[PDB]
Amino acid sequence: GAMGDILIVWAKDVDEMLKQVEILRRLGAKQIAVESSDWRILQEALKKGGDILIVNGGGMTITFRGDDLEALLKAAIEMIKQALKFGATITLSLDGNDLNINITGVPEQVRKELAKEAERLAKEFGITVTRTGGGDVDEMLKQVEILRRLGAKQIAVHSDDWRILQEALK
Amino acid sequence: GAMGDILIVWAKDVDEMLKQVEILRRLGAKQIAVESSDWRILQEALKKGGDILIVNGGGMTITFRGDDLEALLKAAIEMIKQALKFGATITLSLDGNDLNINITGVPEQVRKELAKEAERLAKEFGITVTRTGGGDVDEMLKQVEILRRLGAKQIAVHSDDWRILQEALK
Ligand SMILES: [Cl-]
Ligand SMILES: [Cu+2]
Ligand SMILES: [Cu+2]
Repeated sequence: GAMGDILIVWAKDVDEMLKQVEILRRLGAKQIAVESSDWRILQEALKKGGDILIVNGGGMTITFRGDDLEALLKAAIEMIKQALKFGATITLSLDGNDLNINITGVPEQVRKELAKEAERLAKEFGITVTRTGGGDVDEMLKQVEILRRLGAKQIAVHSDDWRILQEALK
Repeated sequence: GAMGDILIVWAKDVDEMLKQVEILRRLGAKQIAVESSDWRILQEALKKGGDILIVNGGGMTITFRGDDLEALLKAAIEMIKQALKFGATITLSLDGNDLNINITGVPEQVRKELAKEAERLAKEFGITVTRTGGGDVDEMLKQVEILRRLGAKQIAVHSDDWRILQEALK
């Protein structure tokens, strides 16, 4: 189309992903890339006729959930300050009663510290937290091969994520 | 490669972009996509042999600059709270004495309010701010055609950005 060739959907939920893909198809979108740290969401994207995927190998998505948005933001702000100081790239969105934080470009030890801090902050502000991705390099290699077997034609990785993984491989 | 086909570089500076592309090429990367709200950075990415670009049509990159990181973070935190409340997707990184904020998925009026607030916060915390992108839909259509003329093969748009632009077109 006149504005570009590919639309990028950041998918945090399988049903929201399918709803978004459908809305874009009705608006005349022809190629939809799906980005998610959840391997099942990426597998579902392929099943629905997508073939461009953005994967998260060494990073993770932290999802804070709760009815008080100001509590979600206080928890998120602490994660943001720490993640940025460690040299992370962070993507944030509000999704209903959820605040989603994608974190890339930090080594395994730092990822572990940020995961622990997410748990601590969740308790402190009386909210819940779920973590997706941040598996080892071996699991990433396996899941990428599975996406390829299921018909992925183009797999993209954030360069900071890829650099950390290549250092972990060495 | 074993981890994927494409690496995504978020480029905020033309020299940093070229340095990153070179580091990845030396690590054995074969396809590098460049994402930036700066049309000249994307043109430079093509000149260096790239052909995959991620553009920002209706959104913008806000860059806070200053020697006190705690001042940069206070300004960024206010932008984050407001942007998220407006339904924005936000990407953040630290780059030397710079804090970069990519904002997508808000209409023109909201973008204008966030730009004004960035200026106000910069003054309040004794730091500087620069804005990139957030031009009208006509300028986006023109610059995408120019990228295509200069040899872009795949142009990607964030789905939230694209939805806002299609609403602006209508
Ligand atoms: Cl992306
Ligand atoms: Cu991303
Ligand atoms: Cu992006």
